[PDB]
Amino acid sequence: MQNTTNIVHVPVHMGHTHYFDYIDSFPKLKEGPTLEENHITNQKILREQLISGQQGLEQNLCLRNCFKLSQKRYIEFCLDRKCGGADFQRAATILGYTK
Amino acid sequence: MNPIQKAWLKILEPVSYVINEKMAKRTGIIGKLGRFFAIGPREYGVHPINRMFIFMNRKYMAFQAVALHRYSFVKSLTHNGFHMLRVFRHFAFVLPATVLAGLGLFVYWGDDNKCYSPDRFPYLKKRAGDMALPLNSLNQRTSAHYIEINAIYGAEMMKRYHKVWENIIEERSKATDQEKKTRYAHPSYQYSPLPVVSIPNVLNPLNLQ
Amino acid sequence: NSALIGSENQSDSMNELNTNFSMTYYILTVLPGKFIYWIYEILHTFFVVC
Amino acid sequence: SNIFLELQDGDKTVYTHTSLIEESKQEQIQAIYDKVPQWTNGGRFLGFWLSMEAVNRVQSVAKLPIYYRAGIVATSTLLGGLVSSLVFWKSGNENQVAKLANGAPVYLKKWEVPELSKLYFFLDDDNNFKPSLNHHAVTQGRQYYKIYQH
Amino acid sequence: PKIVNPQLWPNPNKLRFADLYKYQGVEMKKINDSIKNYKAAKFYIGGILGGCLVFKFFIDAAVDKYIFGENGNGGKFLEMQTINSNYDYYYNRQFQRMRYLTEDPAGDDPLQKTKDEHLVDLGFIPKVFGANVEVRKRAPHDKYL
Amino acid sequence: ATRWYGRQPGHLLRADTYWIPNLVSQRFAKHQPAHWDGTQNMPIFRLADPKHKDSYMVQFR
Amino acid sequence: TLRAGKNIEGSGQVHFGYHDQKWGMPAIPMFQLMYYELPGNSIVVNPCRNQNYRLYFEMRKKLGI
Ligand SMILES: CCCCCCCCCCCCCCCCCC(=O)OC[C@H](COP(=O)([O-])OCC(O)COP(=O)([O-])OC[C@@H](COC(=O)CCCCCCCCCCCCCCCCC)OC(=O)CCCCCCCCCCCCCCCCC)OC(=O)CCCCCCCCCCCCCCCCC
Ligand SMILES: CCCCCCCCCCCCCCCCCC(=O)OC[C@H](COP(=O)([O-])OCC(O)COP(=O)([O-])OC[C@@H](COC(=O)CCCCCCCCCCCCCCCCC)OC(=O)CCCCCCCCCCCCCCCCC)OC(=O)CCCCCCCCCCCCCCCCC
Ligand SMILES: CCCCCCCCCCCCCCCCCC(=O)OC[C@H](COP(=O)([O-])OCC(O)COP(=O)([O-])OC[C@@H](COC(=O)CCCCCCCCCCCCCCCCC)OC(=O)CCCCCCCCCCCCCCCCC)OC(=O)CCCCCCCCCCCCCCCCC
Repeated sequence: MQNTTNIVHVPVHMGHTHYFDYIDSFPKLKEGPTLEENHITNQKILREQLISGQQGLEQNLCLRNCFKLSQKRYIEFCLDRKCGGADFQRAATILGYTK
Repeated sequence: MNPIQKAWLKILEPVSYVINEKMAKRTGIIGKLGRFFAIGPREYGVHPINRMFIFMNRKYMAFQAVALHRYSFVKSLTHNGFHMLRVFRHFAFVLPATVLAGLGLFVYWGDDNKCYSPDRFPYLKKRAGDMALPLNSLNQRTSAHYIEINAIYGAEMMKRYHKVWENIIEERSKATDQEKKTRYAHPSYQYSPLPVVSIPNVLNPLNLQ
Repeated sequence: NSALIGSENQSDSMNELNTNFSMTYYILTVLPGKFIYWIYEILHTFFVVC
Repeated sequence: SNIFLELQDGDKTVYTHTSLIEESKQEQIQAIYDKVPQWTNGGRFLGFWLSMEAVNRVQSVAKLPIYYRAGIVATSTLLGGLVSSLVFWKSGNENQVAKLANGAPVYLKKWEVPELSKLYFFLDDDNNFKPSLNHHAVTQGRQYYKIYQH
Repeated sequence: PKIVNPQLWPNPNKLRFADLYKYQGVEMKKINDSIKNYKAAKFYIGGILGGCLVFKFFIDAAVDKYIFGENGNGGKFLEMQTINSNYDYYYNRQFQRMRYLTEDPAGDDPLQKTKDEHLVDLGFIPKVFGANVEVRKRAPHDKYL
Repeated sequence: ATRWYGRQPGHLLRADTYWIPNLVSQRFAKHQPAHWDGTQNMPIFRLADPKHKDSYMVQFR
Repeated sequence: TLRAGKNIEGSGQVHFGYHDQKWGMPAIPMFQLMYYELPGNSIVVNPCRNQNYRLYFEMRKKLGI
């Protein structure tokens, strides 16, 4: 079977140029905001997060670090030992892991 | 002749005596050996490399004098010294700048001397034993933070496990055979004592701490 | 491969039926014409670049 | 807009950074710092013009060594720019930037002032991939001093 | 220094054959002329090295200024620029998603995988599943490309 | 898995004096700041793939 | 490619079978203006790596350095 064989799942348009073979365009490609626009957009999120999102943070980080454990029995142990006796389901709702 | 050859002679003064006075004038293979390795001034002892530099140094230096000895572009602007119409005055400092850049010919030779090579792909092929790698190898990488931080983390925690490991063995030593076989055992297990045998309780088989 | 001596490129049209729809007497009619145009391309080039 | 500010909270002298202020006001602050050189350069011209008009038309300074005459014009040139900078700031500008910083966090020491464009952040998968300062290597928090009021 | 002579043949008389004894001296005379230039250049070279030693202290302060910046938060070392337009950038992003979704045919050798004829003789009868025809492959967020 | 990881394109500098069109065009280009978006894969240059629209002149062999 | 787990019969890149070949660049100006060899020194680490130094500046201020 041909060595230079690839299966692509998204559309591509190839250039019909002499001596060259490449992808010149992608069908229905939308140009998002510029790097300077996303930058300003992110600065607003980081600014509000810097002023209004720093109180009560030490507790949430302990919950997040506890939920990164392998087994649930260790998470419960992490919460009872490090998070001051926190509940499994009560913390999962704070972090947003509950439906 | 040069000073380095004269230093050899002072060091080889006794060797010169043995080979030249005694061996070189003997008959047989001992003489052929001495006359062959006779010590003295070098036959065809010139060094072509040293002579090559001298030639290229003199030839390239004469080129520097021509390229650097040019009439000034600045002085030709007032139309009052030696130059009224010079339509190519803007080429006066091209060769001088080109000669001055030649000072960096060897300082910047090859790719590694023009950039920080460890951030370039060729550096990887050299560390892999001059072995070809895929061009995207610089991106598919694990964090250097994890590798060095985890090496410290693992060792710092082994020191705390060693202490805990001692207290467990100590507390288990004061435990009855019934407890150390029923605790942490499967519920479906029916304990049946074993004949008492002498088995020492040694922490480290090797006499280590 | 028709111009090669002892070709080993058996997969490059050597074992295939290769006809055409050009004038026959190829080396007398077609192949010279390719060289005639060649001489024109190079003479027009020399005269221009010179 | 990368500018460090020095504000007066009564007796305290606090510090902040324009990156910590909304972009709508960073432009108003940058526009102020952009008119300073035009007031500085503009004042240097007057100090150079008025000085040159005095050392020449007044036949009391003109009858002096050129070195003394050149020092007056030189001293009056930069001096005319410093005076213009004061009138620019003290008139209504030094108090306006303070008003534009109303609502921004401040710090007691300049070394504690962060640059928002220089902080580390990540895209939180658990928050719709929004940029977050609370990355997995954070421990305690930021804990600035206070919010500026004016 | 004196050179030991085996005296196998008599050397020619310097007076009658002088040219044979000249080459050695002119060679050292050349080296001595070079040394006069090496010594005469002690002040020119030294002034440069002295400038390198002084320039070394300004470079140290510029490196800290380049890396840490004004207030220890980072300098121009963190700056990176580009000549790509906005279309070129979003073209490359979609080029990454395309290669993430660019697979090769046939996968790996099935013969290197567990057999169903073997699981049967081991005690586990595998259950045959159907093909999942409703899933559409998509690329992850840009941060993972 | 190895072939798949290899198609993930590497980063290739846009600076090029070997192709005469870029040798001229890049003299008029304006280098604008690429503000970090929080990723380690920002394609602020061209990509080391033969099919890239800015790398098709390069011979990958 | 051999170390990666692909045994190789024959040698070279003159594929006898059903594969595309890539002959060397013709040493004439026509092809030397359209093509140029891949310079390995142009494949670089993404500069986003340098943005990880932001962590260092923050830790230094946290420790009072
Ligand atoms: C604490 C410090 C203490 C300080 C005080 C101490 C004071 C000590 C003083 C010591 C003396 C210093 C030496 C200089 C003064 C000497 C006095 C004198 O009379 O000189 C006569 C002296 C006598 O001539 P000579 O002895 O016969 O030969 C002199 C030379 O060997 C050869 O002479 P030449 O004339 O043949 O060389 C000419 C060359 C000289 O070399 C240069 O100067 C390089 C010049 C390159 C830049 C040119 C800029 C052109 C205009 C740009 C305008 C915009 C500017 C914006 C800049 C923004 C920057 C980002 O310039 C050229 O190449 C001319 C052509 C250039 C190309 C022109 C292209 C124009 C069209 C471009 C269009 C593109 C843009 C279009 C866009 C349009 C949109 C509107 O001539 C000189 O001027 C000598 C200068 C040579 C350099 C010496 C440097 C020594 C090292 C000092 C440190 C470096 C400082 C220099 C930095 C300059 C800026 C980079
Ligand atoms: C009592 C009466 C008894 C007798 C009565 C009966 C007498 C006999 C009557 C004749 C009956 C018909 C003959 C049928 C049998 C033919 C059998 C055969 O082997 O033919 C194969 C031969 C090739 O055909 P093929 O192989 O079957 O291929 C089929 C297609 O051609 C394939 O299609 P294609 O398009 O792919 O082919 C390309 C096409 C290409 O297109 C062409 O046809 C090229 C045409 C360009 C040249 C045209 C000018 C020729 C005449 C110039 C002379 C002008 C002089 C006067 C100028 C006055 C200006 C106003 O054809 C060719 O390439 C042919 C190349 C081979 C010929 C070239 C080399 C020949 C060497 C000539 C050297 C002569 C030196 C003297 C040697 C004499 C002894 C051997 O057929 C012919 O060429 C027919 C020739 C007919 C004669 C034409 C007039 C010649 C005039 C010469 C005058 C100088 C001599 C004066 C003598 C005066 C006597 C009174
Ligand atoms: C690290 C430190 C770095 C420091 C850096 C900064 C500091 C640097 C300082 C530089 C200045 C040092 C020199 C000043 C000391 C001069 C002392 C002196 O003795 O001078 C009088 C002395 C009189 O000689 P004398 O015969 O012994 O006097 C006996 C009697 O008094 C004679 O009796 P008389 O009745 O015949 O009086 C004659 C007297 C008459 O004197 C006068 O009547 C004074 C009139 C001056 C008028 C200037 C204003 C003009 C505009 C008026 C417009 C009004 C109408 C329209 C209004 C429309 C409004 C929109 O002659 C003059 O002096 C007139 C000369 C006119 C000069 C015009 C230069 C125009 C430059 C414009 C741009 C200025 C930019 C400033 C930069 C600020 C921002 C960086 O003449 C000189 O020594 C000449 C010195 C050389 C001239 C220096 C001026 C600059 C020349 C180069 C051009 C550079 C311009 C800047 C361009 C930059 C833009 C890119």
